Amino acid sequence: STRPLTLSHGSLEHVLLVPTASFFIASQLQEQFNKILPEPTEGFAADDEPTTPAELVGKFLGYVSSLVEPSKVGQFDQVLNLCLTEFENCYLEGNDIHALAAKLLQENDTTLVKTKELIKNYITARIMAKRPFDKKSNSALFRAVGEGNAQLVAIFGGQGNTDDYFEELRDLYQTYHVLVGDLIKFSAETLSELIRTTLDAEKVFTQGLNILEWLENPSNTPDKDYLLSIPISCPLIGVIQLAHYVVTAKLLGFTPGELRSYLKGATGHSQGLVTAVAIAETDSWESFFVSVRKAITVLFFIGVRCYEAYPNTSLPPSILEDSLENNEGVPSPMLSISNLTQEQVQDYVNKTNSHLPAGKQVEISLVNGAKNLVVSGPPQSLYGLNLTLRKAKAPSGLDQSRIPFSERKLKFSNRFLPVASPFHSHLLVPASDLINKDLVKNNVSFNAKDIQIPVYDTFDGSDLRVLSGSISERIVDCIIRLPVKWETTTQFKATHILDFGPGGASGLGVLTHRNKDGTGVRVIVAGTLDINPDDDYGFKQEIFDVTSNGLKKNPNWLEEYHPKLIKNKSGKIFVETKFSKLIGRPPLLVPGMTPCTVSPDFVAATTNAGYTIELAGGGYFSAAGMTAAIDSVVSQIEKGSTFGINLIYVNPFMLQWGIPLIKELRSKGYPIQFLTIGAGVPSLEVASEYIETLGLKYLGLKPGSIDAISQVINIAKAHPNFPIALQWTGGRGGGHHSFEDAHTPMLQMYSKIRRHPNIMLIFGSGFGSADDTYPYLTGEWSTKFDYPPMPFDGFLFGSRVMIAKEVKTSPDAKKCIAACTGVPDDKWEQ
Amino acid sequence: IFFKKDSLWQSEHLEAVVDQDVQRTCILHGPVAAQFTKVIDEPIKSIMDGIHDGHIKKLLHQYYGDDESKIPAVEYFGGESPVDSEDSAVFKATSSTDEESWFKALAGSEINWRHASFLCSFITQDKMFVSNPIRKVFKPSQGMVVEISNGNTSSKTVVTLSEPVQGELKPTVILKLLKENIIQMEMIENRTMDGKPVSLPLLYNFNPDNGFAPISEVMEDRNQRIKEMYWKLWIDEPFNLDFDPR
Ligand SMILES: Cc1cc2nc3c(=O)[nH]c(=O)nc-3n(C[C@H](O)[C@H](O)[C@H](O)COP(=O)(O)O)c2cc1C
Repeated sequence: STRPLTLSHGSLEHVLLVPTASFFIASQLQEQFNKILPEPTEGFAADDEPTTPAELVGKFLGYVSSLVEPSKVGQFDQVLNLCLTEFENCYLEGNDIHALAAKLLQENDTTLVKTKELIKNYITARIMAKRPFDKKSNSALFRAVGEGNAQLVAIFGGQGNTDDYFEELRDLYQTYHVLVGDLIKFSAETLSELIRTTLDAEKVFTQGLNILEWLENPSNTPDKDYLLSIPISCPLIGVIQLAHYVVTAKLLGFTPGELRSYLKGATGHSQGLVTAVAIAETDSWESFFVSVRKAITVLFFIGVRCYEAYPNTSLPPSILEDSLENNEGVPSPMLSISNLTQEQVQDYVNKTNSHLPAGKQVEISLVNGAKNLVVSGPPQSLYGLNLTLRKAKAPSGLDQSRIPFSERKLKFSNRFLPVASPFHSHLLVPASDLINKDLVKNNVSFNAKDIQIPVYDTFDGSDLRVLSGSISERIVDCIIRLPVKWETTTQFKATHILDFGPGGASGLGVLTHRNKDGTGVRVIVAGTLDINPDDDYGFKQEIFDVTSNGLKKNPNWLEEYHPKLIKNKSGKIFVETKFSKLIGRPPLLVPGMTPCTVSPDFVAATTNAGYTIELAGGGYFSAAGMTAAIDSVVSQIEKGSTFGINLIYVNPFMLQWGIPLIKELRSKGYPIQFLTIGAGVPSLEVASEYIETLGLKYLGLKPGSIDAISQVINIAKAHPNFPIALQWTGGRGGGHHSFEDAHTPMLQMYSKIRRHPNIMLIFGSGFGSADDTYPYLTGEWSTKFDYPPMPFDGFLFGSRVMIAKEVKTSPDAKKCIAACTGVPDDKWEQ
Repeated sequence: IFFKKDSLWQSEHLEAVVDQDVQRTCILHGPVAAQFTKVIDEPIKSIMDGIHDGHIKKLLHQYYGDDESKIPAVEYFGGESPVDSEDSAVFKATSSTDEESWFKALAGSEINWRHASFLCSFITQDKMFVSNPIRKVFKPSQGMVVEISNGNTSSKTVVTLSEPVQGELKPTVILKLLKENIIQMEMIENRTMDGKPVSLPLLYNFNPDNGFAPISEVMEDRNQRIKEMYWKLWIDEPFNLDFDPR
């Protein structure tokens, strides 16, 4: 016995079958919410108004839950439980709210602010209804971890990720108040206690540290220049991370020990490392805050003592002017050098340190990646370095494509970090000893036995537990002065990583992802709910997703593109790559060459040798002269053989008859398997025409540089089911050659190419044996460059084949080609 | 323009150069790939097979402990796009049944004459590449039922499609195997003068050594076989094509 009760926001409505027993109070709260709900606007663009029936119901739940007091059993509670259970079984199809919120963002015209307003409403409604998440969630990720199919590691971001970081803490307070608002006030009172506890804290906290006051009332919130000041910022980022951990534990419905047991290890970047060891030691909900008070204490002291040793000083307004008027950061005690190796930067900082005295010398603080360093020191000295770096860099808007690869001007970026302390520099050394007297004061020490999962040190990469000496001494030594060797510490084998630190999608999660792209390991930003468009790293939803969309694995290149072998019925052994699978012939091809592969007799011989060769159009001028050539190939080849055609893009007259001719031969059905476009990559419209009109099997393209490769990738994306041979060649190739290095453009694009399954990535140039080609089939050729292996689907041979029997090169030419000594890959650019 | 135009053909035809002197001519060649061009007139097949084997031998050593047996066998290796088991099966084609899904269901999982004959988008008429008629015929629509007999044993497998012939439903297509490498798409006509249906053998050779397009249509006396069929339907004489048109 249930009467219908309908609630609407203009055109969109929801209905709940309210039992006639509880209909009066429900229908009373119906007109109440309907007069709270503002008038419907066209597009529902304005804030504080639902766009979807999920968001409407959410607002209703939130409005009801506001009127509910959890202490007193009211007549609002039974209708709350009825409309909450109605939402759940109508919208949450078993899945977590975060996944639904993600589908709303992906599908509907809902803004991210509306989604955060829906999720806080649902969580609020769930808490006042007296329905905690006591049940252990069926989150695909953790299900796979429990079954042993996955391994998790939890990383913790540090300082300088973002400047506007407080708006993360605000967002967590506003959204998940009912979950973390106990931790936030506990941290607040812990800081307040540590201020008047410490002798000289009240001195540095000029505008206080009443965090709860600034969270509750945004107007009161001080300027960001006070907020980035380390004594405040350090522990507060600490609180942000712990709040992200709790949110995770609560939504999953685990204890902080249970979640810690799911993890196979955890580590942090700089002052995230402290959160890691605090999270490593937590066991129950009750003994959670003993670990938190430890973390808060240590983060407060390092922040106070570092600031007291080296506080930020008045900077000359001329220097601030000069850095701003060159599109560079405001000076700060850390500078990020992207796209330069450790040795280059070490040289330039050695040059800088030469002139400067010992007290102001700058040193490399963080080694984030191979080509991503952060140097720390006095912001005046770091400016004095920034000047040296601005000499070497060419303008960002300079075309070096026509210059030989090694004569180009090395181009990089250098931007000042949003941080207010020289971490991992000799400047913070004096503080070291002071922090240990304060750490022993509060008796905030970590025991090896208390730590259950391994925590990795930031300097040497080794486990924290194994340290025979004081763990608190070493973790302080690491954060303040010891440099971070990030790729040393992150060398653990793990199927998934969880980024908790600040930064959202700008923080530590995405930096690790870039620094181990293609080793299979997935990175999930556990901080913020969002949609990654490339889906090359996950967001919160993927932790709490219960469908197969949870346990998404990132491609591992070595294993997904592992070169195989296969045998035919006849018992002939083929090399089995992406390419060979399609063509059903060995994954080698001889590419169109004028005038060597213009001879129909050569093309025919090579085809009948059980390999793939392209009829070069370059030696042909008329539809007739090419047609007579092809029909001389067709006569000679075996029945059900095929051969390709190599049309040059830059010769428009060649294309204007060549393209229609092929179209006529394919509409009649000649054995033209594929078309290569040499010297140039066609426009998206012209390439589309060639695909969808000439009725080939696949299409070969020969990109000359990065811009070409990008254009190829676009064309492949535009035709996902049509196979596209990418015939990459370096500048070291025979014939018409570009200036590009053979290797570097593939290091810089292998990732972006392989994300499109229809690109059949063929390496070419400088190949004539198996020994020199093996490492590019295996993938190991990238190991010399410090990358994961990058296997290639096939190989083209251009020069090697020109001294064959069947090529019409004159014997004395063949003798002259032989007599050439040749030079290895390092020398060719002479 | 005079100096530079048409500057390549000379090396191939040293007879049409001033002294038959190659040192005048322009020969395109890669500096790096010049380290391996040392043996002249080496046969095209000798070089290519020599590179491929040089690959196979290494892969076998590194990933199979030099044991050839460990290599996975197939019917034929080819015609697999780089986008990505029951014996006596039945399939009922609607107006809405998917094209790909329908063909994957017909073919089955195991790589065999069926797999080729239902997924090979092309076939080879002589040297020519004509669109696959077997994917045209088993394009799904109302009425047709597809029975598969011995479906888990390729060699004996026989697919029968049946359609509604005058309200009642009779077999139209019997695609089966003759001698090992011969596919008979026995196309049957029931609507005849005497009720005795006329069977058109659309023979096709099956070469697994051509992984790309292993299905070729038989064209020798293929006109004669369509003639024999149209001699049964139309003519009521005994079949003979040795009569002068004149
Ligand atoms: C004589 C000669 C002619 C060539 N002609 C063409 C051509 O017409 N079109 C084209 O795209 N590439 C042409 N190339 C480049 C090859 O297709 C291939 O990209 C290159 O030879 C591979 O480098 P390698 O020669 O060092 O092996 C030619 C190369 C040579 C040596």
